[PDB]
Amino acid sequence: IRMTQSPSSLSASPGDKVSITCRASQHINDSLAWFQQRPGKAPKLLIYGASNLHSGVPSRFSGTGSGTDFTLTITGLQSEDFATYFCQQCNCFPPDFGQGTRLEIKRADAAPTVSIFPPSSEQLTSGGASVVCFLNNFYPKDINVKWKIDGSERQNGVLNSWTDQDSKDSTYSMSSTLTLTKDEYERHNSYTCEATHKTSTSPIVKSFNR
Amino acid sequence: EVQLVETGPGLMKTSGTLSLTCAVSGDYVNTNRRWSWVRQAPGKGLEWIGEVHQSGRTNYNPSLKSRVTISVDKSKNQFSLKVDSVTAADTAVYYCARASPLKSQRDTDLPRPSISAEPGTVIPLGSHVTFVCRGPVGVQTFRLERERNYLYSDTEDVSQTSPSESEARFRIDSVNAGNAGLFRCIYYKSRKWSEQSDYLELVVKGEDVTWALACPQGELPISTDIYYVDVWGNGTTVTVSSAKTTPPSVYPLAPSMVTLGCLVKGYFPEPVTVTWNSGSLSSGVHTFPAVLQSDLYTLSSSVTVPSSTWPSETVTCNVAHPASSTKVDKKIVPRD
Ligand SMILES: *[C@@H]1O[C@H](CO)[C@@H](O)[C@H](O)[C@H]1NC(C)=O
Repeated sequence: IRMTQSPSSLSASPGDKVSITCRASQHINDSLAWFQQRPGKAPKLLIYGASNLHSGVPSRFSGTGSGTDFTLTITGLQSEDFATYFCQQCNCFPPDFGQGTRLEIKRADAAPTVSIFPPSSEQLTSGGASVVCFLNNFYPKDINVKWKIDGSERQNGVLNSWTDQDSKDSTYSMSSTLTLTKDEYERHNSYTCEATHKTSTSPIVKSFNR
Repeated sequence: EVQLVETGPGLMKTSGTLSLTCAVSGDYVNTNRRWSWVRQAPGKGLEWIGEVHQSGRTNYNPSLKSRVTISVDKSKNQFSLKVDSVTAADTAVYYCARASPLKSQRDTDLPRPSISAEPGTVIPLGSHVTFVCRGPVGVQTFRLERERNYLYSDTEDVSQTSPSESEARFRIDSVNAGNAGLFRCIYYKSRKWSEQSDYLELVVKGEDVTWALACPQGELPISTDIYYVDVWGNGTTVTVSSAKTTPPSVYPLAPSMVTLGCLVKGYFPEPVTVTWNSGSLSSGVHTFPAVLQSDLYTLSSSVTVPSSTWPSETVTCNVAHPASSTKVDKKIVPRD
């Protein structure tokens, strides 16, 4: 039995009333549980039997539903409520989980701070050449990175990395690395890092020559 | 309070057999609970692995059942998990958990009884089955009853199992087609009869290739009670890799505010600890999650400082790798 949670991501601010949906592919009566998982931590039972609050969970958390459609309502959000939420069917074997809904802090939009770094003289004098680009402290999460060698797009040898929402300023960061040989890197001059994000029509371009 | 502690390795060689144990505190494993295992990949959601019942019975997620073994040791108050032929896909944080038949308190004097079947509800022809009727403490008589022929069976062989519950067992040594049907429990306590339990279907499967069947096909329940995970262990991270211990290569990253960094390339295994100016610089640092660069790890860590402090003052990144016992410092010098 497939459990489909929606949306995949929801943005709200403290004090807000929000609602998360969970749909079952078949009728499952009221046999649904809600779990909460904060970043870096183990899960926690919140609601069992669709609507029953587990002992010691705040009355802000309310669960509702029967058959195929199930809802989780959190009224008057607190900082500790920004977490991942999973629904689970417990009537049939296997008792499979939903894919989760991440509840994040809706802060003001912020453009990325783009930095480009050429290979170090220590990495080069060992046969390697990594060009690193940083796309830091931007909001919302959705960003696109692109590499250009002498004005030509490059996808091979590119490795990307994304941080979780910052626990202090609520932004997001990203690191992209284009790795090649000292021989390959020494054949070209222009190295560009291009960032496309909601806060601008034109992408942010950061380049270096040599 | 109830505690569950995971124990085992951090690293497991590819095509090996992973062995984990869960140590239970403030409870007994020999109780009406389903001792379970769940796993979470590095960036994925939760996957239900399997569970072990009081009867010793086991259930495993079909996705990977062949490679799975869940056992229980009552004497040591623990349960275990074994995983054969492990691949990179078996990389995760592994949790041991307790599943319980939670009840919203509606009744207290004569609460509605429960019916269960051991080993299950789909029994092969000629084989045995036992019904377990559960009720409060102090029951004098338990009754099992059949729907289609409305036959009943009474027993005073009642036994207390917990400070709140009591039970009776009804065995059918050899099942036949005429034994299949719907069964319930009702008990007599303090000059009164309880509300009847919910029905539980018992199927007797035929001895041929052609045999086939509100749950899916054969996925019939074995209890009227719904079990819910109410306690989780804090988890144990397991990494599946054929790689060798390798220390990192630390490379400096040189360009009102300025961003500098460090590239920490080709190490095994995670983690690595990155600080800036021995922790003195902390407010503007971003250390990125590691990516898998051909069975070795790579990460970057950025620092943001005012232009007045660099290059006039030295900025150094401190990289520690506990596994290889290496601790490196790299100064960020400017470029032209
Ligand atoms: C589990 O994690 C929590 C973090 O809130 C901690 O209090 C607890 O001591 C940890 N350890 C055990 C054995 O539960």
